[PDB]
Amino acid sequence: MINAIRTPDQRFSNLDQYPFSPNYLDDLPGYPGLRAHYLDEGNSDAEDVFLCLHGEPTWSYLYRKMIPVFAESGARVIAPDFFGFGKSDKPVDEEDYTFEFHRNFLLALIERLDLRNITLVVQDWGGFLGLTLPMADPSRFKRLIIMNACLMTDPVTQPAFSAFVTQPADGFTAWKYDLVTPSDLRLDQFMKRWAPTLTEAEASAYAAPFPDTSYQAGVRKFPKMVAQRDQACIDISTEAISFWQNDWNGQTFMAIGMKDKLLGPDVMYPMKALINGCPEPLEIADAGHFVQEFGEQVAREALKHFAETE
Repeated sequence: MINAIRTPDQRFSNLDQYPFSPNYLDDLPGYPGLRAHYLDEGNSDAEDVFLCLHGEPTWSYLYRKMIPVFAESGARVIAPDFFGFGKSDKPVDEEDYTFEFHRNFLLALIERLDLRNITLVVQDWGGFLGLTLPMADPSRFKRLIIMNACLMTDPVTQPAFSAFVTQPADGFTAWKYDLVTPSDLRLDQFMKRWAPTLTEAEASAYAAPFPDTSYQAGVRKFPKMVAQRDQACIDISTEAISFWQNDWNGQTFMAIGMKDKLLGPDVMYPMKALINGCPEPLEIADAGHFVQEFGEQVAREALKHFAETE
């Protein structure tokens, strides 16, 4: 229905620090003909599941230093690549990627594998979609590890989650420029600029899925979805506040990447207040937007808090 393409498998031969075996589902409901990739790691029978959600413009490769810490703890880690990202398939047209289209895919993935005992792990778009999951089926979520993210709300009801779109000009205005404007978007240069600590090898891992620009339509639509929020996304995200503030009784863990210009403190302190029971965040001073690149430290501490309150 949705014309889509798939990335040559050879694009991933040389990945650094990605020894994970691939799994695929290609029959989600609503998602015909489309194949999705996801990591399934650790004891595939563990009580606890860490569902790890990626954001713009990355993939599961992102969680790569986190995954094993979670597996070695005795958890099963799921870690899906969205349609248009990593190893999943990619619709060719930006008109096909919407907020529901990626959200429904999430709910579909969750039903299908039947996950329970979830410790939701979000950042970026992964949190924007991922934080609307719980109210869908509350009985299946038990914890949350939230890194630099928030809810796509409409200006009035939460100004902090709209404000960063316009100011600073070297924050979200700059991120969106680097993404939707180049005719020749090199995600290795982009990442090396938004994450100065990456090595040339890592950076190249984030361009692997995209050989040419026709593979990038979903890379392209995401910043624009931050900018232009449709009604469903507003209603849904508005409905999520209420759930995190009044319904949620789960355990949480927050880590802030203080060097972030898009979603640092301005956005994280206000989120910390709407999550019923969210404790004193963990401020990572040398980290940017991609907190997961100071990942092990997060994964470790997140599990250390997790047990000290069980």
